[PDB]
Amino acid sequence: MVHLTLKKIQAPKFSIEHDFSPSDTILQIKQHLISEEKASHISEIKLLLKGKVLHDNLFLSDLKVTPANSTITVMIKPNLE
Amino acid sequence: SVDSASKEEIAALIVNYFSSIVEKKEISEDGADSLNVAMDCISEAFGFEREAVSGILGKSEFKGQHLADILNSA
Amino acid sequence: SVDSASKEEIAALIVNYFSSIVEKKEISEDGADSLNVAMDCISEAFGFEREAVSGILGKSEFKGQHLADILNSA
Repeated sequence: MVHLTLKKIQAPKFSIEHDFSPSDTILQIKQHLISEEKASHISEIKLLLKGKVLHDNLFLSDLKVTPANSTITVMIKPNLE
Repeated sequence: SVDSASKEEIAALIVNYFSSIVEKKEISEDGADSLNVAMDCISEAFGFEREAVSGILGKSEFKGQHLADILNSA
Repeated sequence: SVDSASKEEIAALIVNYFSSIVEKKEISEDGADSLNVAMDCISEAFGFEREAVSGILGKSEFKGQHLADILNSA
């Protein structure tokens, strides 16, 4: 299992630690954020990995989760007024 | 040391520059997207609005004097 | 309009300034964290390393004239 720490800067902010699969998709993360009432739509979400940008249908084995980081910055735009 | 560049000035310059860069698409597609998202977060980091550019910078010749004591130019 | 500034220079100025911002800690810890991730984002976008700032900026007076067509400075 790969350790991924989700660190959301913008409000609502949060920092959750979870284990994902090597063949896991970033889409799963996005869905999890919405299911936790932390995100509005997947379309308004972008994950940052120490400068390195991640894509919606991207896989952890593609972007390569750097062990020297394991920190994923969560960027979301609220659609709810 | 003698860096007379204000953070608010630089911050506004960053968001200003990025916006004008995506305007003429002077960079890669995802590159522009990255600049936009970084700009948004930077605005939050400094607690200022991206649209406040003209309020902070304006046109008073924003000379961001920030050498960072770099004498290793060559 | 007549924006006489190179995106390379600006990019280097951002990552250079950011480095000095977290250096003296002129911003909140969380803010520094944000600027640190954004730093590599901008660096990756232009395909340059934050370590090349000296060779880019130097001290030859970085007159990055970038008005961005700002006339609403009143």
